[PDB]
Amino acid sequence: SHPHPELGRPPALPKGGLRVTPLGGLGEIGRNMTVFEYGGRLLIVDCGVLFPEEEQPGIDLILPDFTSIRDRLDDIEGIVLTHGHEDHIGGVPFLLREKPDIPLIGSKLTLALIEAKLQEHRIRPYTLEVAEGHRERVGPFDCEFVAVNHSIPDALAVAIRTPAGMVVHTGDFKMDQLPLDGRLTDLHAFARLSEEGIDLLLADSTNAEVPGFVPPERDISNVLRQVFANARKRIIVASFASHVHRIQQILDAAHEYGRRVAFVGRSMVRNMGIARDLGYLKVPPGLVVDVKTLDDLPDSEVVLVCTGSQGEPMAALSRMANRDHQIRIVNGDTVILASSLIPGNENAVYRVINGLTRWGANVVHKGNAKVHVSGHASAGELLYFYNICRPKNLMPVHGEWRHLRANAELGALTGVPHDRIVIAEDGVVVDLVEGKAKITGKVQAGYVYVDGLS
RNA sequence: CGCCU
Ligand SMILES: [Zn+2]
Ligand SMILES: [Zn+2]
Repeated sequence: SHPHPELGRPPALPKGGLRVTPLGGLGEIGRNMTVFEYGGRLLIVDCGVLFPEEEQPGIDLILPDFTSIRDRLDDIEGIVLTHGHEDHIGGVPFLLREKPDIPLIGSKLTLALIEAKLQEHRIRPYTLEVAEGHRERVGPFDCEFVAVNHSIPDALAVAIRTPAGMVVHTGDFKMDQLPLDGRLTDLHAFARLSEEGIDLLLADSTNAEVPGFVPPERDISNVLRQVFANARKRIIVASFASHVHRIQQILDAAHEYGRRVAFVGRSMVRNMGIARDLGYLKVPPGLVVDVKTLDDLPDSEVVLVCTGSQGEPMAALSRMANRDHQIRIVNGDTVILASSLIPGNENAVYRVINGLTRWGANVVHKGNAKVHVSGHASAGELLYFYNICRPKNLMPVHGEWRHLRANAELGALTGVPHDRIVIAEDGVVVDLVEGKAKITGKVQAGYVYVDGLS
């Protein structure tokens, strides 16, 4: 039930067929990249990086292998960016380095983030900003964009129409029914699409092993308020620099309890800068201040929103825990790790927590408080979703093998036929011919290591 | 289940 060990190169793509090829995100979560082919032309959905398990000198980032598209960069009609996370957009500078006039298609915030990253590489891309509801033709690919709710604002699924049929790519999504910005995952859109006919659905598998439903983000507010209410000294909150809604809730609590907020960390400052700038983050006047002024403030009036929720040794939280930061942890400080614990980072995270605890901090985290909810649909949501989309072929994407198999089983339960559910690996080539999806070959899709110069 | 600088 896996791809055949020796799959040759794929045959010619039949006239009228579509060819889908995950170059990343399958078997190992990250460096997500999917290549769509129709009539010799290529559409790329996401191009991200993957963060290495260790691996110290000479290995900063891991990219998708561009081998199967490098000899045909001229065929690429565009790169669609479903949302602004690094394992979806982090690879773009290394792809554009090889052909800089490939157009980036994406939401406003998505584009602003990727443009910020590209600036550091001296690259200015051609872009096409889209919003939910926009429909646009990109070479042979007719792209309609659909709102999805998630850990970052402004994320899109995309429905791609060709004469091979309609392919829906969900990007990353969950289904919060009470999102901070009122922006729901557009089930109306999906239902309409489903009545037109969804021939191949590529769906987020990240949380498919998890039963039930993701608690709504707004529940976190309660916990934050409890923590804030009982915190007699400074509060330090760590989160991913892109989690705008999370941070929104931290400012909300800060305001409620008469505290001032300062952002610490390059990424955090940059991103909250962009989010605030474009209206995604709503900040009441007088709340946010420079970190330098925090010295002048009483402890009980101070909230630091900083960086390094995954124990990244160069980030704020870690250096604080290692007594190597301008900010010095003291007995009585409250630290909240308002984040996930990505598998593999347990050593680093726990080391940070132990350091913090050692210096006298009370540390709130997902292990002792409900201060984080997943960004991805659980088994419950996925069932809701499959019952609305009713895909005719299903490809689980974005997960380790256990995740994909889970997602596959859910699809099965909703009535997707087993022979129409295809589990792929990086480099496995799926052809949508005559409305059926079949594994037809595989291409080179190993790992590629980069130091910023590759 | 996405870094960080
Ligand atoms: Zn994401
Ligand atoms: Zn992702």
